[PDB]
Amino acid sequence: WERKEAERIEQKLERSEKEALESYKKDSVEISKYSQTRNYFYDYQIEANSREKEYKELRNAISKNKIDKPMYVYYFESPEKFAFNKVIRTENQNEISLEKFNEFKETIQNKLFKQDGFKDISLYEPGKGDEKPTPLLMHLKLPRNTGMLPYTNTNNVSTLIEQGYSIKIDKIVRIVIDGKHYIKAEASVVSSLDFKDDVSKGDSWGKANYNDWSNKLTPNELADVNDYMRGGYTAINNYLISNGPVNNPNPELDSKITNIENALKREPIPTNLTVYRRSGPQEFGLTLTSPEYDFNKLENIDAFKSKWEGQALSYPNFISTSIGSVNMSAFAKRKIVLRITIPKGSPGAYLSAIPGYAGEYEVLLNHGSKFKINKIDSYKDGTITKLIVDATLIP
Amino acid sequence: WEDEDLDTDNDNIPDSYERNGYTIKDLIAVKWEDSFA
Amino acid sequence: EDLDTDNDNIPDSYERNGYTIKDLIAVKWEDSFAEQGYKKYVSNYLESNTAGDPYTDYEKASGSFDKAIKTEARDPLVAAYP
Amino acid sequence: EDLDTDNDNIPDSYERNGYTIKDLIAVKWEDSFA
Amino acid sequence: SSGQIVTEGNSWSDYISQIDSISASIILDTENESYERRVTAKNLQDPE
Amino acid sequence: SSGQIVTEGNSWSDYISQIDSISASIILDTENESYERRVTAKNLQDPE
Amino acid sequence: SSGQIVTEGNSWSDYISQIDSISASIILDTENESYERRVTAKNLQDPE
Ligand SMILES: [Ca+2]
Ligand SMILES: [Ca+2]
Ligand SMILES: [Ca+2]
Ligand SMILES: [Ca+2]
Repeated sequence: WERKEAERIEQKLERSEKEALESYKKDSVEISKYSQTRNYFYDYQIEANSREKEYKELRNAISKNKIDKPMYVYYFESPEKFAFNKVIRTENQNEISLEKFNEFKETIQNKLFKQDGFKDISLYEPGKGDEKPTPLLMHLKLPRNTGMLPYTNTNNVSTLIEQGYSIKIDKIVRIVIDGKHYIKAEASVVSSLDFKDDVSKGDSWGKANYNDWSNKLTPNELADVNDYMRGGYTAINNYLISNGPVNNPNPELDSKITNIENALKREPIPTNLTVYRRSGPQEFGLTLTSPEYDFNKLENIDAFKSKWEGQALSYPNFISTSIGSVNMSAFAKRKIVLRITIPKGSPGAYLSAIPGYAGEYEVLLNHGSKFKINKIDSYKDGTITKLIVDATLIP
Repeated sequence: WEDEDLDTDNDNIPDSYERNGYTIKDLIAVKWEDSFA
Repeated sequence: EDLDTDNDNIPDSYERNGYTIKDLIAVKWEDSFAEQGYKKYVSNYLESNTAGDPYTDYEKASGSFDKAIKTEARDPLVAAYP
Repeated sequence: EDLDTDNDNIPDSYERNGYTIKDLIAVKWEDSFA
Repeated sequence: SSGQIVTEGNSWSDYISQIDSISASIILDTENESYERRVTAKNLQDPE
Repeated sequence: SSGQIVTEGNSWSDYISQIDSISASIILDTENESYERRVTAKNLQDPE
Repeated sequence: SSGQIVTEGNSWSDYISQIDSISASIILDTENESYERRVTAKNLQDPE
């Protein structure tokens, strides 16, 4: 019956997705890698990539079919995807010690990890005749109305999905499969709003959510915020970095800070949202001339992840970020991109709501905001390897 | 090892729970207590 | 060591020298195990099915097959055969 | 709240206390709906 | 996977021998209805 | 959408009861020709 | 895909003609048992 359902669902596909699926059956790894890191380029390459049409039609085919109930999936995942740089056990070893289990449990206590690519999954437990490439097994509960495309292989049937969410691990236990120890993790999907390339859709959402926000502001504070974001945001942030109220207190800027904070506090974000901000080395306590800014050698990336991944963050100033993820000529030289998930109910406002050029879809957050970094990944950008940071805003 | 997070046979019940005693409530195995009877 | 040429989840030296199964994991044989009722097994480290029957060496030694099969067919050198 | 133990698109408290369907979404029961 | 009940391909003969090999049989007769059961029994010659 | 038509396994019997349950039947009987139709009708007892 | 032996669908007739086309046949008669073999022979008209 599963084969018949797969045949039925694949019959109604049109041709373009037909050769897309056929090409996926032989070049899975490269297509998956491209789909993982595709939205961090300029507007030119994304339209100019040789695989953009492939990805578009594959995504459409996947999104054609959706499930009406939550259901479970099973797949093997590398522990490196969950910010674990060590090895649980070798591929020839049979057992995992208590120390490695404890370390892996400690690494994933309270964190959320984002998955952003294609993946082959199974609707049944991995019994005999399957492959066990990693010592980590995932029991993932997919939410309602998510894409799921069953396609018949040469002999068996396999299913492909598109990851667009962030998952958290509840419990991990050690199990035995055919005389080898594995780690089984029960994970749940946490929903969030992400506009990877639909910058138009994100802008429309910002309009629909914050166009009337300005009408809720008292005119004096409204004009205050407008003029400040227009001209003096640089000065305010520069004053805030130096801990101005601590060193040289002055009310001419404390009033500005309070007004901006109250304006942001007036209307909070209603739904979980992801924002992309191109950060600089000066933010991370580095300089452009610093040797660690060269992310081409593996040693620099490894040291940066060792000393920064999994730690916290704190910005005394305000944070300006864009809903879209595509690179711009304004921040072309910045090698670090900050990926931030905004929990529902947190303070923040859409600056671009007001008419005119209010910014690059800018979003403001309250001062003294703190973040937790979960994982760090690197993607190629022309002739240099740039770096991506996943962070979660915390109250 | 020394924790109740072992599922050797992979059947959603911890090893020590099967060894000593358990019951099901809210579709989750819990440790047996005499007051449950 | 930890080499597994035939991918039956039993190390080559274990198959060559002797082993037994406890907690569904193969371990090195020790003479004190016989007093507790354990059996010592040896098998072909280059072949996954030493006896040529449909069950691998690990499945036979661990008793991870049909429970209705006789207990003597649990060692890799005796075929499970009707 | 938002717990769904049996994964049938209806929250636990809704099933316990009473619900109805409008626009294909389960909502809390109110006496005026009758 | 969809949550429907299926009976095709599920055969009791695949489990009859295995159940009989590791169990004891107990029968209660009463006067109007008979009950037959199998209860798992431990093999003391196997340490595992 | 590629112009391919399949009729195997597409049974009309799966829809006859459903169509007859929610429709009204209208027949037009002209000279040497007849027409039978089913038109969907609203249920006023169902607010949804 | 597992270690199981499968025989269904593996027909010798798919290979009989190909084996006969590229081989020489040798028979040893002996006394109480006969042996027939096929040995691959090189074609000297084909440089490849
Ligand atoms: Ca268990
Ligand atoms: Ca071996
Ligand atoms: Ca072997
Ligand atoms: Ca429910």
